[PDB]
Amino acid sequence: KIVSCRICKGDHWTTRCPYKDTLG
Ligand SMILES: [Zn+2]
Repeated sequence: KIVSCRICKGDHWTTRCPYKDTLG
């Protein structure tokens, strides 16, 4: 449908986000 990140809301899911440092 529509791809939207959950960390920066760019152009890529939350998995392929260039800032998935939210792993901890
Ligand atoms: Zn992102």
